[PDB]
Amino acid sequence: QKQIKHMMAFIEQEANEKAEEIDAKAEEEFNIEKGRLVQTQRLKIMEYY
Amino acid sequence: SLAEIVKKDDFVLDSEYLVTLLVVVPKLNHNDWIKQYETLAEMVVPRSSNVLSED
Amino acid sequence: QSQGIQQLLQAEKRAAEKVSEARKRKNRRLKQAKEEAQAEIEQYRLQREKEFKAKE
Repeated sequence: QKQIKHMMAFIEQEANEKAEEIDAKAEEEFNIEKGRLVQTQRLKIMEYY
Repeated sequence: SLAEIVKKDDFVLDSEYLVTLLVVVPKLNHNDWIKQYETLAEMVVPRSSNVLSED
Repeated sequence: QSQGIQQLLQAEKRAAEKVSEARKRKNRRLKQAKEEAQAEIEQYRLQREKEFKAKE
């Protein structure tokens, strides 16, 4: 019967959206990570010179 | 107690999005519950009943 | 069992796999952030090195 296709597609679409959230949240963390790293290292380089 | 009636193999278990559940129905209303099985709530698994005891 | 249950269990397997791909993409790309930072910080190091050599 047809409804099993919808029931799969529903949980599959939740998985699509959850994966896409984790893929967004990954890039958001990498922009914070570079912000922590590059400025601290630049400041250490400046304090050395 | 259901401990002599049911076993793990009788249920959908260990899942994120499906569950098997137990219902007791009057013997006279067996066919009424069969009419309702496909329809009583949304996102029920179609055509997958199983009687495990009768009294 | 009616077989559609097994297809839904496979849709759970694929659902877990999809979010696991995004976790794996995150775990791999975390080191790209460090490799990109390592490229930038060397530019400031070279600039201050050249400026120091100019003062010398």
